[PDB]
Order: sequence, then C-alpha cells, then structure tokens
Amino acid sequence: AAVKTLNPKAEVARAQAALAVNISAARGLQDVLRTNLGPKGTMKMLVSGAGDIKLTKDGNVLLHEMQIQHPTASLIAKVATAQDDITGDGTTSNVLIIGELLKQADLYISEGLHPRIITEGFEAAKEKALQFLEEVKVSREMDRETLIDVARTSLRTKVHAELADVLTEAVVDSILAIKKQDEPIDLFMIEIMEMKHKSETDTSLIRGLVLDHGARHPDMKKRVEDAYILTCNVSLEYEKTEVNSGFFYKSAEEREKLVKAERKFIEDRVKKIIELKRKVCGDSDKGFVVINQKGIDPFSLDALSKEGIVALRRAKRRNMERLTLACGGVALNSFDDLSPDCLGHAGLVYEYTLGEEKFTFIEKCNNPRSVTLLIKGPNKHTLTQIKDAVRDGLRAVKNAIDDGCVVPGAGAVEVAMAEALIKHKPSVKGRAQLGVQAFADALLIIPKVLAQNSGFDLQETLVKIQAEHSESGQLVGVDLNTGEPMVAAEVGVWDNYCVKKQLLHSCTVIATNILLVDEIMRAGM
Amino acid sequence: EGPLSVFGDRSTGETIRSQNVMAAASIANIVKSSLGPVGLDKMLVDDIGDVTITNDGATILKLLEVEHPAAKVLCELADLQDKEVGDGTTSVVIIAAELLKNADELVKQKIHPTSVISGYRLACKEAVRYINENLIVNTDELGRDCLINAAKTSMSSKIIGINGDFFANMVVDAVLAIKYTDIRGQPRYPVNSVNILKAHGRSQMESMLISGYALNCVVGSQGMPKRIVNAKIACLDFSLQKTKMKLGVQVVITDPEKLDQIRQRESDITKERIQKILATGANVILTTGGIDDMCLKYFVEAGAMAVRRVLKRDLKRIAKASGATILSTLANLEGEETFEAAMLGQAEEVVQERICDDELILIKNTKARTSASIILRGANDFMCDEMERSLHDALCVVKRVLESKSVVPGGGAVEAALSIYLENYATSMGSREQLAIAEFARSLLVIPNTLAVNAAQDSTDLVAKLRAFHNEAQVNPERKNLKWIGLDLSNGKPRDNKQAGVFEPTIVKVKSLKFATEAAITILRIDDLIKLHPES
Amino acid sequence: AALVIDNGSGMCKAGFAGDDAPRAVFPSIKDSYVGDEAQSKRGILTLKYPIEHGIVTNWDDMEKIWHHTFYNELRVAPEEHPVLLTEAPLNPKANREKMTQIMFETFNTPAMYVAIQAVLSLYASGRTTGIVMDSGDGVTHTVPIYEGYALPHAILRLDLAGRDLTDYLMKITTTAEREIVRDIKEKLCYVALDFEQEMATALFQPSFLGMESCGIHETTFNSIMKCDVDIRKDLYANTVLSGGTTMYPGIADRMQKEITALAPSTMKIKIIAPPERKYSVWIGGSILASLSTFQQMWISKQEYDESGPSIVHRKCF
Amino acid sequence: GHRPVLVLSQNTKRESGRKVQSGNINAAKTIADIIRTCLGPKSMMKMLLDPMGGIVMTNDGNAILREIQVQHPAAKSMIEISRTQDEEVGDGTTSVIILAGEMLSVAEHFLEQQMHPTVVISAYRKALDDMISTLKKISIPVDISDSDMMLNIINSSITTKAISRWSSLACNIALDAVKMVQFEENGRKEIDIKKYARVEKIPGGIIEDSCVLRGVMINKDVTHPRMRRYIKNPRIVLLDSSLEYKKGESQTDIEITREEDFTRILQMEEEYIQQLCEDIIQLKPDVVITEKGISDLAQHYLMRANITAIRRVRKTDNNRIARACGARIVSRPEELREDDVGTGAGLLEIKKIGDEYFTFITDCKDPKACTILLRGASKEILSEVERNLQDAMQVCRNVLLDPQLVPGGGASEMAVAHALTEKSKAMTGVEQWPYRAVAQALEVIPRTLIQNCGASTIRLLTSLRAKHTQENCETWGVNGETGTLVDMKELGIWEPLAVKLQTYKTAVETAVLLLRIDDIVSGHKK
Ligand SMILES: Nc1ncnc2c1ncn2[C@@H]1O[C@H](COP(=O)(O)OP(=O)(O)O)[C@@H](O)[C@H]1O
Ligand SMILES: Nc1ncnc2c1ncn2[C@@H]1O[C@H](COP(=O)(O)OP(=O)(O)O)[C@@H](O)[C@H]1O
Ligand SMILES: Nc1ncnc2c1ncn2[C@@H]1O[C@H](COP(=O)(O)OP(=O)(O)O)[C@@H](O)[C@H]1O
Ligand SMILES: [Mg+2]
Ligand SMILES: [Mg+2]
Ligand SMILES: [Mg+2]
Repeated sequence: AAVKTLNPKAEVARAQAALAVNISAARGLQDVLRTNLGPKGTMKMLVSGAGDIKLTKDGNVLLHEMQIQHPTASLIAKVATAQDDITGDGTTSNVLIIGELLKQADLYISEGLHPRIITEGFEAAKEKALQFLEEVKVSREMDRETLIDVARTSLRTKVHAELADVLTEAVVDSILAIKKQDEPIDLFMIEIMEMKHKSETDTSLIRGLVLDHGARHPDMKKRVEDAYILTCNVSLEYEKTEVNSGFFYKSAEEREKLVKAERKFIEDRVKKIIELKRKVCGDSDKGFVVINQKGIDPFSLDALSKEGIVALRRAKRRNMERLTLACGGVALNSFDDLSPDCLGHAGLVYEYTLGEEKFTFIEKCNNPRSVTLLIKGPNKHTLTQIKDAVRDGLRAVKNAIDDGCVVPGAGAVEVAMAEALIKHKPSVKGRAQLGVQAFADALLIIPKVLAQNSGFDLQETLVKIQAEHSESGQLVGVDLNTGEPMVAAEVGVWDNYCVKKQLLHSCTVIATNILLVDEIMRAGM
Repeated sequence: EGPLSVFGDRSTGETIRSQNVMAAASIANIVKSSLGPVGLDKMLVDDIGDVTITNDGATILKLLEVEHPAAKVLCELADLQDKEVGDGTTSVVIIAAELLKNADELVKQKIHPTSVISGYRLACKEAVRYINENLIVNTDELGRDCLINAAKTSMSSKIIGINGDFFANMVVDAVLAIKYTDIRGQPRYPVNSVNILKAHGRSQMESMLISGYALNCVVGSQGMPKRIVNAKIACLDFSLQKTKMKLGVQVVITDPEKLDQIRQRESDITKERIQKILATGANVILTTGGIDDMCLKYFVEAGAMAVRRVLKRDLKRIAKASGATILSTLANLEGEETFEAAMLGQAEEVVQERICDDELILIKNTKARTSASIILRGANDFMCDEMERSLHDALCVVKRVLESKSVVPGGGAVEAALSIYLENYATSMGSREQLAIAEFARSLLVIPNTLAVNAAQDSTDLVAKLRAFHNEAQVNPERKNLKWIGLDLSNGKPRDNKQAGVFEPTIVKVKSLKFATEAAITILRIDDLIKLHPES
Repeated sequence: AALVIDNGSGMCKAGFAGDDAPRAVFPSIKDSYVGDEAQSKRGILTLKYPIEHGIVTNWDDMEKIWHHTFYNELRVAPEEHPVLLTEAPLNPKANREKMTQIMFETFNTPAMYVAIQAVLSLYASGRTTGIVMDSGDGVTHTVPIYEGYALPHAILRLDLAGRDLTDYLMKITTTAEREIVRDIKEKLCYVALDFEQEMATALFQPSFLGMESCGIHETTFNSIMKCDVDIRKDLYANTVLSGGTTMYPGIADRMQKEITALAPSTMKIKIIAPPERKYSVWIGGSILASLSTFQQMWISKQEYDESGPSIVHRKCF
Repeated sequence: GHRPVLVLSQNTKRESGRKVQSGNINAAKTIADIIRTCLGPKSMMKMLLDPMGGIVMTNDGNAILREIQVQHPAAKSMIEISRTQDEEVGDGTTSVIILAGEMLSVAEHFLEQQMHPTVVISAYRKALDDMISTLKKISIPVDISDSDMMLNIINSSITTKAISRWSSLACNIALDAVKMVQFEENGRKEIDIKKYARVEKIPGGIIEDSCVLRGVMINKDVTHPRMRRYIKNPRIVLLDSSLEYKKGESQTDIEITREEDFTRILQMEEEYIQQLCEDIIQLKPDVVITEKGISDLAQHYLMRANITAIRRVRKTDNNRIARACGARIVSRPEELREDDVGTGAGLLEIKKIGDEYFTFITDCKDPKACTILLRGASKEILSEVERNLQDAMQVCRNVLLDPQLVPGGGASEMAVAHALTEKSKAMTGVEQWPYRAVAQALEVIPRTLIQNCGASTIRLLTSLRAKHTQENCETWGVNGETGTLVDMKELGIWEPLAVKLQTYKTAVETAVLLLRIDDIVSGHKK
C-alpha cells in the first residue's frame, strides 16, 4: 500500500477493513458489557497481575480492568471515562448504545450504503431524540421520596438488594445534609471512610467526621463529650531555620540553655493553645480537640496532653474544610490572634481502634454541612464495591437535584424515543431515513438487554412493550420479574435526564466519528 | 611483513600510486556532477535520517566519511578553498584529481615524479602569470553591474539560480552595506557580519534584506512592548540578576537584625544598576547574560525592551552598527559605578517581528554605520540551509570582486586559454618537464569537459570548438577579443562570456590552480605506504 | 506513557517508559534559524545544578530545570503523563512535599511516584531483593530491599564517597593537582584483598582515612542483620553495588571476603557489580513505570488534592 | 587480514541518476496519495496510533503526515513542507502536498524525455510567478467589519472538518476569539492566537455548550477554604515571586550563641512574610495570583484582609490573566502600583466541573486574551475539535491581515491554470511544455474534490475546463458534496488569498527542491 512503501513496519487497515476492525471491536465490548446492565446483571470478578480481587458490575470499572489492547476499545473506554467523570452513571449503557449504533450501521453499509448517509441519519435522529427527551422529562420537586427512588434505581443495579436499601437512605441523607438552597452541591463535603471490620449492611452515615487517625500520645483521652475543636494548619513540631543557623556554645551549661531555648518558638504556640483552652473551659467539664494539618512533635503532644487536650496531627487538606463546615470553627494557619470564635463544637469525640490503625469520630455536631459515609465491610473488595456504588448513588441524587427533571427508567424513554424516531423518519430527505431506523434499533438495546438479563425473550418482550406504548402512550419499560410492560414512573424506576442526554450526545458523536474512519494506521516507528 | 616485521601493511611503487589516484578520482567523481549552471544537488543522509541537500563541494566532502589519506587531502583542499576564497571548492577538487591522474600516467611511462612535479610547478607559475597578464577584466570599466554579474555567476548552479536576477541585488546591497574603511583608507567588506537567518514559509522571492540587524532573540517578558521607535540601545556584556557574593566572600550573621538588610541588598544592588541605565534614556537593553524576572519587571515598568542571552557576535555587530559600547561592567576610571549616555547606541526602530510562528528582533536604520541582515524564506529547513550556503558563496564572491578589482571570464574560458597557452609553452622547457607541462595544460580542460558533460551535450565537440577559438586568439593578434569566449551550456555553443556576464574573481581561479597544484604535488610524492595496525 | 525523570544527583536523565535510554540528559547534554530555540536553552545551560550530595538545595532552580526538561528537551505536556521521580535514600520529608507540590500544582501531573535511587538501581539489574551499596560523589548508602521496597528502618548511612576516598590519596593541595590524584582515582585503583600483600610488591578500615565509625562492609553486614532472619539469606547473597566511586576501585572480592567473615558460615554471599550501564537508575525507573503495579502505587492528582503533604507522606506517622 | 583499504566508509551507499530522480518523485507522490482522500468536505477520518499508546482521529493533512514516520529523504521533505504550510497559514496542509506531488509527477515525464531538470525548474518558476500574478488579479477584497462575511470565510475553512456539524457555533467561537486577541501597542498590530487564545478541553458535557470566555480559565482552587470562591468586582494582583521566605543567593550562614537568637530569627521570618503581605494589602486587592508558592502564613495574612489567593499558576496562564483583567505581573510587592493592579475583570468564580475545581476570571471588559472552553465526548473528539478551531482561527487571522479572497471548490485552480495555458501560447522556447504541464497539474485539486465526492472526474473536469474558457467564469468550481459545477459567488466557498498564495509557492518550491536533487549519499556518521 501507500504507507507500507515508506514505513515497511507499518500496520494499516483500509476502508472496509478499517470499518470491519472498528465495528468488530465495538461488538466485542458489547458482548462483555451486555451482562452488566440492570439489577439482574451478573457481577464480574477481576484479578490484577498482583492478585487483587475486584467484584464489579460497573461499566467503567469493568472496561479499565478488562485486559484489552484495541484502539477502538480505547476510544470507547475514554468516552465512558468522560461519562463517568461528569455524570457518574451511564457507562454500560453508553457502551451498549455505541456498539448497537455501529452494528445497525453495518446492517446498511454491508448493503453498499455510504457511511456518510448513515451519519446524517444519526444527526437527524439525535435532534429528534433530544427533543422527545426534553418533552418526556418529568420536572419534579426533589423530595426525599423521589430522591430515595432515584438512589434505589442506581444502588440496586450496583449492589445487592438489602445493601442497596441501606445505601439508599445513607446516600440520600448524606446529600440532603451537605446541601445548601440553590447552590451547587460540593460532593467533596462528603468524606468517604471505609472500615474493614463489620458486616456490609453496617455501612452508615455519620453526621460529622471520621478521621483515619487518632492521638499519638497515650495519656490523651480516648473519649470527649462536649468538645471544642481547633482546626489548625500550624506546625507544632521543631522547624529548623531556613538560613542554616547552627548553634555555637562554649560550655555544657550553654548547650543546655540553647537546647531549652531552641524550642521556645513552638512552646509559645503550644502555650497559646493551652491559654485558649483554659480560657474557654476553665474546668474539666468540656473537652478540647486540636486537629492539625501539620505535625506535632512528642514534646508538644506531652505539653497538650498534660492540659487535657486531644491532638491529632497530619490530617487531610480537605478535612480542614470538612471540619470547619461540620463543627463550625475557623481553620487557622497561625495562632497570632486566636479567639474562642475560631473554635467549633462537637457533641461527642472519641477513638476507635481497628487492628493496627486508629479512627477518630467527631459526632453530634449541630447542623453539619459536611458528613461522612462509613463504608463497613468484611473484605477489601466489598469495601471497593460499596465505594463504587455510593459514588454512583451520590452522583445520581446530585444530578436529580441539580437537574430538577427526572426521566422514567427501565428502557421506557428508549422505547418511546424509538417509536418517535420511527414516526419521524418520513420527514427525513433521502436515504438518511435508514440511519434513523438504525438509531431507533440502537435506542432499543436498553430494554432488549434488560430482558436478556432478566431471562426473557428479547423479541417478544420488546413487541409487547412497544404495543403497550402505542395503544396507551404511557411511558412503559421492562418489569424484570414478569417480563411485562410496567409504568416506570408509577413503580419508582427513575433515570437521570442529564445521563440520558449525555448518552445521546456522546454516543452519537463517537459512533459518527468511528463510522467515518476509513483508515487505521500505525506508522510512528 | 617478512624481513621488515613491521606490524602493519605496506604498499610500494605503482601499486600505491594507483591507489592514491583511485582515491582522488573517487573524491572527484563524488562532486563532478555538481559543477556549473547544469550541475545538480546531492542528498546526504546521516545514518539517523538527518538529511542535507547541497551543491557546495566543500560541504559534501565535509559530510562524507573518508578513510583514505589521499582522499582526506582533497577534502582538506576543498575546506581550504572554502576558507580562503569562498567559491571554487568543486573545481579545485576536480582539477587536483585530474592533475593526479595525468601525473600518474606520466609516472607509469617512467617519467620521474620529480620531473612531473617540476613541470607542474612551472606550469602553475606560468598559468598564474598568463591569467594576471591577459585574462583579467577591471570591474571599474564595468561599474556596478559587474558585481551583479559575478554574484549571478556564483549563484548559478545553486538553488537560487534563476532567481539570481534578484538575489544578486540583495547580495550586492548587503556587501555594500557592510563596507567599512580602515587605516590606509582601504575599503574592507567583512562578510560574516551580514547576518543570515532562515525561516521556512513564504517563497524565496519573499526573502528580506534588512538595512540594520536581525536577532534570533525575543523580548524577555510578555508585558514589555514589542516595538520602539527612537531606539536608544544599551549593549551589556554582564547579567542582570540578583546579586550573589563571589567565592571568597561569606555572609556570617551574629546579630539577626542585620540579616534582613543583607538580603535586601542582594536585590537592591541590581536594581540600582538598572535604574542608572534607565536614567540615561535607554529604551532597548541587550545583554549577553541573563535577566531575572525581578529585573524584567523593571524593564516592563520603564517601557523598555530587554533581551537576554544575546550572542556575543550579534552584540558586537549591533554595537558597531548602532554606535553603542559593549560594557562588561558599570565601572569608570573614578572608582564609582555609572552609565553615560555616550555609551548608548541609536536606531530608528526596534521591533519584534513575526515570521512563520516564530518571532525575531529587527533593529532598523542604525546610525554610525550601516549593517545588513538577510532572512531567507523557503519551503523547509533543507532548502533554507542550501540557500544559506549558496548565499555565503555569493557574498564571498562579491567581496573578492570588490577587494581585488579584477575578474576573469567563466564557462571554461580561462581553462581553455591556459590549455592552449601551456601546450604551446611546454615546447621550451626541457624534454620531460615539457611532457609534465603539456599534461598540466590538458588537465585544466577537465572543467569545460565536466560542464558540458553535466549539460548533457557533446563535450568533445564543444571543447574542441573552444580550443579552436582560443588558438585563433593566441596566434592572430587581430582576434584577441576571442579570449572572452567560453561555454554556453543552455545551447551548447561557445559564447562571449565577458559580454554575457559570466565573471569569476581572479583570485578564485588563481587559488584553485595554486592549491590544486600543491595537493597534486603532495600526493604525487608518495611512493610507499605503511599502514600500521591499531594500538589496541 | 510515563515520564521517568531520574535526578540521581547526576543530570536529569529524563525520558519515557519503555525507552532503554533517557532522552533528556539536560546538564551537559538549530542556530541561525528563526525563533527562540537556542536563547531559552542558553539560559539554562549556565544554571547551577540544584542537587548537591544527593539533596536539593535550590528548588526554584530544580523547578525551572524540570520545566525545561518537559517543554524543550522532550516537547511534551505533563498534564497527561504520569511522572516517576527519584530521591536519595533517607531524603527529608520536606523535600518530598516540595517536589510533590511542584509536580501536582505547577506541572499538574495526573499522577506521580517517588522512588529510591538504590531501589531503581536494583531493578535495572533485574532483581527485586538485595542490599545495594550506593557510593557516588558525596554520600555512601546501604539500602536493604525486600519485595522491591527499601526497608526504611535498616538504612545505615556512613560517609566515604569519591571525595573522602581521594582525600587520603591527596595526602599521599591545589585543585588541579588534587584532581591529578582524582584522575588516578578515576583510572585503575584495584581494590586490595589484603593491603599487606598489595604493598609488599611496592573505607573498609576507618583508621586508614582517619574516621572512627565503621567500614562499608560492617555497614552492609549490620544493615543485613537489622532485617528478617529469613530474608537474611537473600540480603547476603544478592548484594548489588552501584556508584562510580565504588566502581573506580572495582571493589567486589575484598568486601565479599570480609562480609563472609562477619556473617555466619551458612549464607553464601555473591555480589553482582559488573553492569555499569551508566543509566541503571533510569532503566529501573523505566521498568517500574512500565509495570502496572506503578499504576497501583500512583499518588494520583485527586489523592493529592484530597490529602496534600499527608498523601505525599503516605500517612502511617 | 589486510584490512579493507576503502576510500569511503563501509555502509556509505551512493545512488545516482534517473533512478534517484524516479525514486524521489515516487516517494513524494506516495506521501501525496496517503492524504489524497483527506481533501474536501466529503473526506473521511483517519485513526493514527502514536508510539505513546495514544490515538489521533483526524482529517488534517499536517496531523496525518506528522504522525507517520518515513526514512526516504524525499518523503521527509514533503512532511517538512506540510509542516511549513501548517505553521505559516494553518490551512491547505494537504492541498500543498497534493499539488507538490502532482508537479513532481508531471516533471517525471519531461525527465524521462531527456529534458534537463534545470529547464523544468525554470519553467516551474515562470509558472509560479504567473500563478501569483493571476491570483492577485482575480482576488477580491473583504470588509472585515462584516461579521457575517467573516463567518462565511471561516465556514468555508471548517466545512471540510468534523466540527462542520456545529459549524456556525465554531465559527462564532473562532471569530470572537480572534477579535479579542487583536492587540496594538506602540504602532504594532498583533494577532497572537497562540499565546493568548487558549483552548481548554474538558471531556464530558456536550459540544454545543462549549464557549469562548470573556476572560480566562485555569484548573485551580483557593489555597485556603476560608477564601471566597465568588467575587463580583475583583481587583487582581499577579506575581512572579514566591510569597514564602526563601534563602539568599549568597552563603548566608548564621551563628547563634545567645538564647533569644533562634526564636528571634524564626519570628523574623514571620515578620518578613507579614511585610510582604502588607505591601500587597496596601493596594487592597480581592484576588492574588502567583506563579510561585504561597506560604501558609502568607495565606493567613491575605485571608485576614479578605483576599483570595491561587498559588502556583503557569507563566503562560499568568500572561493571559494579565491580558484579560488588565493587570501587570510584578515580582516585588514593594514595587507594586495601582497601574499594576488588575481592573477589568467582571467576575472571579471557582466552580466544580466534574471532580475538578476551575477558576474563571470571566465577564471581563476589553480582554486582550481569551480561553475557549471546549466540552465534548472524549479527549480524542476534543483534540480534533481543537485542531479544527486552530484552522478556523488561523484563517480568520490571515484574513484580518490580508483581507483578499479567492474562490474555492477548485475554481481558483482552474482559473489560474487557464491563465497559464493562455500565456503559454506566446512562449516559443522549449519550456512551454513543462509550463503547460504545471498548468495541467493545478487541475488536481478539483480532481481530488470530485473523486472524494464520488463523481465522474472526466466529465466534470471537461465541462469545467471548458467553462473556464469563457470570459466571466473564473469563479466556477465544483461541489464536494454533490459533484456538480457551480458559481462560487452562489456557493460561498472563498479562501484567503494569502492561504492559496502560500500553498502554490510551497508546492512549486518543493517541486524545484526535489528536482534539483540527484546523487543520494548515505551511511556517514554525524
Ligand atoms: N428495578 C428496575 N427495573 C427495570 N429496569 C431498571 C431497574 N433499575 C434500573 N433499571 C434500568 O437498568 C439500566 C441499567 O442500569 P445501570 O447498570 O445502573 O446503568 P449503567 O448501565 O449506566 O450502569 C438503566 O437504564 C435503568 O433504567
Ligand atoms: N552561467 C554560466 N555559464 C557558463 N559557465 C558557468 C556559469 N556559471 C558558472 N560557470 C562555470 O562553472 C564552474 C563552477 O561553478 P560552480 O560549480 O557554481 O562553483 P564551484 O566550482 O565553486 O562549485 C565555474 O568555473 C564557472 O566557470
Ligand atoms: N463545499 C465545498 N465544495 C467544494 N469544495 C470545497 C467545499 N468546501 C471546501 N472546499 C475546498 O476544499 C479545499 C480545502 O480542503 P481541506 O479538506 O480543508 O484541506 P486543506 O487543509 O488543503 O484546506 C479547498 O480547495 C476548498 O476550496
Ligand atoms: Mg447506574
Ligand atoms: Mg561556485
Ligand atoms: Mg482548510
């Protein structure tokens, strides 16, 4: 060929062969991910080269963990990664719709049709589908019940049903706490701490904070009832001078004086803390907890323990904000002019030892604008799975709140959009109508696979559902327990409008760009 | 081997002479195809994909990887011609190789190499004399178009050939710009002070001659202006950075209250220097050293243009051209530190100009002297490098034409006339030196032969016509105007090259002959070769 | 891919994972074209190399260097490639926090990892367990490594490097003449199994130089004895030497003999010190960055944003 | 033994003659055939695989040729001229390759027929000069104040690219960006769309929400969460200096013998930071942006003044923030002046896009810098959108500099080819044949357009070559979407005269370069 005469070690796939490559890879991905879709899907186990185990049903995780070296698979994995980074859910469905668009386009390109016409039909169908989506979207006041149904629709796909019923309340309560009226939800204000000791259904929402470390001085209390929290970012350990000072003495007595003096700088900050503590709690009734983003040497730990202060050091840069929003103080980088108004309050602070590590709970805050999800479970992979599930659920509830609209689920919107595309087809000029048909049969992959996963006949279920939607018009989807049509909005099966829109847009775009590929080429050597 | 026991190989006699001639011939055949308006360029690939296109014989023989000493000699010959003249680097190699060939033919006939060398030396002397006495034209009689014609002749065979009609103007202008007179009032044209920059993009016809200077540098900060009109220029040979105490100086604090002030001087010292400069009116500050961000901010706030890491030679040229004084230090003969406005230079404009996604500095209309820059514009870096080499050849040629005001005709005219004259002159000198001088004469014909061969024309017929014309000129005193006849390679016909405008500096041919003769003599003296095995 | 910047108290020796040689040896590594393709480099050419004795003095310098070892000598973008930097053994935490703040905040690197130079040296030799004796120009280090990680508790640090070595030789003053003594140090300086039989025909012993702490063989022996008694076999039998200092005398067998003497008469000690690839640390870094366990060890950008200097310090205080 | 007594090094291979000529020409026309199908509006994408595991899905001639690797020096030269075209005008990077390939192809004819390469070259130079004359003759001016005319000019440049589906959107972006980057200082106009028009690709979202900001955007958050994240009239200060306490450049070694000296020194460090922060607060800013670090004590002092800080920004981002908010970067807060403070920004926001915090300095008035925020499905799609937008912006710039237009659809190629053929009838020497061959070699652009449209080259080219023999038909060309001849005045495909001039010059000069070449040599070390 052309490239192989100049770079002999070049790999090239031309026109039809290139199409053959790309579509084949897409269909391969679909075959892997088809089983991930829905609550009746199957969990895959993924073993790293080190031997670490992952139990997952998540499309993005599955992609990045499968062992694949294909360029089309790389493209589709990146599209799914963007879907996950922006919406948190929709990756499996993204891959499925991409694969099905490519397959339905191969249906007509094998018949000698040019991919350009299919892509024109794709663009027309995208427009009409986005219109029908905005029309059918359900604008709803996001109440705890609506958000609970949303989070259920996500967690029931990602985890077991009882654990999903737990994570639902956990996630919805978590978001409804860190949420400020008409102010985008900062999910950073939900810490996510995992503990590896108890059952997975013990995963809870602490209306406060859980630090993965505790006090390093033993004489420090392990439980504090009415606590003043001092969130600081001030070094309380020995800091050497920037200018390489060095000490010079002529006598052991002078050496002793210099040893006592070299710590005066940090002794002064410890003294400031101790004076604040004494001035704010003159008795032993209340407690005082210092949480430092920086270090605290053993001398400072002793000095603070002697006065009855619980000092934790080298906390996380995000815990500064989480503590100032949960407890309610001010985070400090200096103790120059500190006042009791710089302190937060916690109605309980205590310590929990788990094997070799320590955790510190800060609870009974007044109205914490930051909370934590304590992911308890008996196994590392259980914890990872629950983390992925709660990420999905948090993104789902956040998106349902941000986008006050919510879309019916169980493939209902896909069925209805397919019918609408099929009714719209004649209005398209030329043979791009065939691309529209392909788009419809691509949209129809969501209910089909759901049936495929619940153990039903794709064709029979899909005809039943489309018939029910044409006779009634009720947005209906798959009942995974009977295989019959069901009204998703009535049974509480909700999807995110943002997710469906992102699916349509990104899937159409990547499928168009793949269909217009006519040469794959590796010639960089 | 055998009796000697030397740890090496030994070639002796006709064997080593044949080897030397083969080596020289090899080198000459490498470059023969790049001679004259019909010569063609060469690619050279450097075992890594680095490509070099060129017609310059010196360049070609520099890039080659030669092992034979008799071929290294010709490479060094081309290098020497390129250093001392700037043109003739291919003709000199061809002529040296042909002298070697014919001289080895004579040595095979058992003419002693001493006799061949004597004859070659005599023929060189007499050819130089005959050129200097009969074949020179004074450029004064011709005016300025003589320089343009010499430039076009030098640029023919290069990638700026057909466009010579215009490139020669630039070349001539450039040398005239860099003209400067020294003690004895002799005019000197110091090329290599013309700056030549390369920038792929617009066609060759868009190459630019800047009356002034062009710097492959840019301003140091994006907040600085990028055009200044009444440019007052300060050329500094020191860096403007936070002051660091030298090696034998230490700061040792024993009272912390002094530390702050010491740190402050580390920067305030430099600040004061810059303020002094800016106090004189300097709007443009070029420095061979660096400029910290702290200093660049002072230049930004003053509305000045600072440039760092300028090259010493570029700085020397900008200083000489604008009237500035390169200062290595702000230090006077009064033990203080100041900067006088007399140390400044001037220029009617300084701009940061865009050239194909790459900016440079243009200093335009400098006073106290005129300077010259040339921005070559082609399709890619290979073409631009070939244009730079071609332009260097043309500039050197124009410089030689202006220093010595004598030119000779081209197109093999000089070689044909010398062949005739020397084949007639050999009859007087000995009996074997006669053969050597006749062979020198015949060897000189390799230039028109090669020109015609490259033109894809009948070399034999053309060179015979040439020799007929030149014999008519040398035996008929009424026809000396035939001396100016040489080859027309676009039609395959002799032509009055003095009227056609094919001129070459006399020094070109003279030095070609002298160097070729010495190289041939050097190689022709070797009758043995001991190639030792490597020490390892 | 993954950029593998090997500081190694040498030059930058930067490049990509998979390359058998670095592509960006900046310190002590065109013109007449148009643009700023020489001036920008001409600035760095005369800039002092920040790392001295295996420790970063000037951080602004180092940052400017890295920036010029990304945009100029690699012509790439760090915002999409993970970076593997290298640090000297027992490198202060503060330097780690500084370089991690530079990479994640300035260069906005998606993920990065800091590896010990001795561990990467051992990697380039193909092994994952052993005790590395790294003696360069300013420092000497014994790094016990088990399962591929430098045990942070058995790192014995003594100081007898090229400088300290050439010192006594100078004794046997001016820069040029002590560099004649150092030229002899650079050239053959065969290690003596026994100085008795070596001086007859004419670091191991502190008294020789004038120190009073320990020999390098004692150092290795005690670094092996402060580890697990089961991995003791591997430490004793996989001692890998590195450093031009230790290479110049070519010390293998004198060490081997006196270490065997110190050790019980059980473990057989074999020292592999013939490589001298002159890029061992770089190749070890490339191997690590090529592996997938490097993705495992990634300090990610999100991790950095969430934890700061704590993520750089890997918690466990 | 008797080691080889060579003259040149072993591995030095030297080719010569018509084989070298034919080899160079075949390599060139192969480079051409690689991207021949990537020309016009009906082109198809190519997915190239980088050595770094990356992927590049594109239609851009220079992208494709830059991603492939070759060893033949002629192919090297063709890739280099594609790079030249991309750097100079930023469009036509594949038209140039095709034209150069066709010129070399037609010169092969004359070279096989005993003509000398210099003759062909002189003819090529004549033809190039006459092309220049004809283009400058048929060009028309443009009123750059007509935003719709400019949007049509930019559409005629992106119609051949993937963003064509959001063509109008992208057109506005490019136009807006360029109109903001136009800057004049001291009588020097500057459209520097490489340092001051930045493209930030954030995967996710939808492309239709991508926008050009009246300001800049960086990936940054406040240094301390007590700092504001939303400021509606920010006074902004820019710094090149560290707000930390760093060492001195000299050996500033200290020597302590008294007790109070250590504490006094550490308090001196704190006082230095205090004095820097006070020198800054005296200008009363709302936002402080540094290229270097900011110590936590400095953060405390700035926050006390209710100032928001962003710690470690790039010098390029700092320069764009300068141009956008109207500030002046300083390096010594003692040298800070009101003229160096940044007024002009209308809003500073720090918002969460996905899981990242992005700093916007938007709502600026008269910002001489901008950030194009691209949103889309993936990094590959957005890299392609960025390249297409580069094409659009480079075209807008070429227009604003030289407002002359020429017709597209191959109309210009046929008009100029016809003019050259008509001028050739006065030529009586032997160069008329290569000259007319270059005229027939310009025809390849419409040929390629027709081929990529899927129409009949013979018929359409015949009708078009005939149309261009009439009087007022120099604007007639072909559609790349239907395969019919049209008037460009009726279609609207008009390219910048500068683009096509540079295209023709690069093509002809590349042909001259490869024709002069003979006698390849190889092997010798560097
Ligand atoms: N209880 C349910 N009954 C029927 N369909 C459901 C139910 N819960 C979720 N679905 C549908 O299953 C599909 C896939 O779910 P999930 O796997 O979470 O999405 P993704 O495939 O993007 O990860 C969604 O389109 C959702 O509407
Ligand atoms: N236009 C011309 N017509 C005839 N002869 C020429 C012309 N230009 C150059 N020559 C001849 O070609 C010879 C070599 O020219 P050239 O190859 O360009 O320089 P060099 O020998 O230094 O490489 C010169 O001796 C000159 O006599
Ligand atoms: N709708 C159209 N119909 C016909 N020709 C077009 C159309 N749009 C652009 N062209 C032509 O296509 C060429 C541009 O090709 P393109 O694919 O952009 O590659 P290049 O990088 O060479 O511009 C120009 O000659 C332009 O006139
Ligand atoms: Mg989901
Ligand atoms: Mg010449
Ligand atoms: Mg274009």
